[PDB]
Amino acid sequence: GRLIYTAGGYFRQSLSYLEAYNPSNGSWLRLADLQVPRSGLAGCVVGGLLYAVGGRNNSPDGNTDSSALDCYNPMTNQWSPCASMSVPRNRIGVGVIDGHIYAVGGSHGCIHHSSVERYEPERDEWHLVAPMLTRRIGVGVAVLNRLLYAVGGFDGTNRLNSAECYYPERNEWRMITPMNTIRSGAGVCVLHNCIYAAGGYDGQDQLNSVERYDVETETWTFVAPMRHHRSALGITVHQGKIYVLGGYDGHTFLDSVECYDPDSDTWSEVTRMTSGRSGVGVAVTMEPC
Ligand SMILES: CN(Cc1cc([C@H](CC(=O)O)c2ccc3c(c2)nnn3C)ccc1Cl)S(C)(=O)=O
Ligand SMILES: [Cl-]
Repeated sequence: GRLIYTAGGYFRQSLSYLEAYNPSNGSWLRLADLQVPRSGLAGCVVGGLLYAVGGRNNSPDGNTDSSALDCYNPMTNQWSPCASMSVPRNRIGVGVIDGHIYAVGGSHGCIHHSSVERYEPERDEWHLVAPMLTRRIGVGVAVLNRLLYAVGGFDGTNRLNSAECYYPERNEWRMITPMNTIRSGAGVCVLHNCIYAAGGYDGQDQLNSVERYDVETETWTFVAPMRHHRSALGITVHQGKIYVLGGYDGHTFLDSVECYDPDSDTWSEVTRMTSGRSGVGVAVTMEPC
């Protein structure tokens, strides 16, 4: 559509913010709060509805992992509950294929999920599909050529450089070439024929490095690093440019929004979020009201 939507996130506690950024004019709008605060969620769009998926409410009244799927209609500026997932999934990744949402990995307490389930908007129903070969939380997910990729994350013991691909018509996961960098809570998206993995956490440092996987060559190649180190960033694509939003640099919960131009191989500062935050869900759709 036209706007980059950021939903939820974390600063001191989980957040309920929904705000939309307009690349055309640099403006931010605050829209209807989520019904429940959540960090570690993912955002996606299907048929002009924005979806907030999974996460956890980290609050002083207690911490609760979320199995929620909530539906935002930009036409009405209202959130409605949609069907809940089979399980809570904090630090989730999601991908859309053929109008269906795949919820991938994430955690529930000390449970690190390998499980994957698929939502059908037409039926408001989730169904489990084949689990990943690896347990992954903080998992990056992208879709390219109607195949679903799960990239990096944390399996309960180790942060991962591994990645795998789901073939829907085979209901089967297979490993792909591992990344050159261990990344948990990277931003993962697709641009042209490539899966990008930006930033993340390796268990010691937050990362500025960025690498991309070419499905034709099966190789990962580093591109220019981001201006900021960041883990638990939000990421999206708007008109052939990658945007990264917020995250944590080991010192600050960033308000920084950076954009990548693949033609010049450069990252630039674009705007600041209205306040610093990590673990947001991000997606692109039409302007509201
Ligand atoms: C920080 N957020 C939660 C979160 C954590 C991690 C990972 C998990 C892991 O590798 O164990 C993580 C853990 C600790 C980190 C880290 C990343 N970066 N710095 N530090 C100290 C990945 C994604 C998300 Cl969304 S949130 C609460 O904002 O949603
Ligand atoms: Cl968390």
